[PDB]
Amino acid sequence: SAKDERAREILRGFKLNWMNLRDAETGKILWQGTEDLSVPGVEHEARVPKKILKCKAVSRELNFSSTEQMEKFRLEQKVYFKGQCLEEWFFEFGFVIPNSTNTWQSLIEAAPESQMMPASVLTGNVIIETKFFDDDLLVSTSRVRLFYV
Ligand code: NI
Repeated sequence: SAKDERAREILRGFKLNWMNLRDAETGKILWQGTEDLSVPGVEHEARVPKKILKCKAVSRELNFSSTEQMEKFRLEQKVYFKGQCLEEWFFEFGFVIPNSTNTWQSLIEAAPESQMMPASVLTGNVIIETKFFDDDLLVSTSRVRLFYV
């Protein structure tokens, strides 16, 4: 076999079960998703309350299942607005026990420049690109268009 086939094994056995965003200031739920937004090769949509834009810090929980072991599960997220990369995020989970279900908690501190951009301009015009890696092995690329309601 090969690295390309190993990545497909991990991808085949991977699932995002649920995700939520909390206002880190209060711990109150902003947003809750149950769609597997890790599914690649298509565009997804997420409808998020516009109040998220005025949060200095959001607490994300991603709950995921992996049939395959991963040595160093990490994410690279790029926020695109009108073709322009506004923000770059790097998150690391680390070691994933095979046949495990895990909650990955991340504090996400938005650029202050992003906090004052109007919801009416961002809505429908923002793509989050997520690259799922095992160390340097790219497992999948997923795309979610954001609406701020
Ligand atoms: Ni081989």
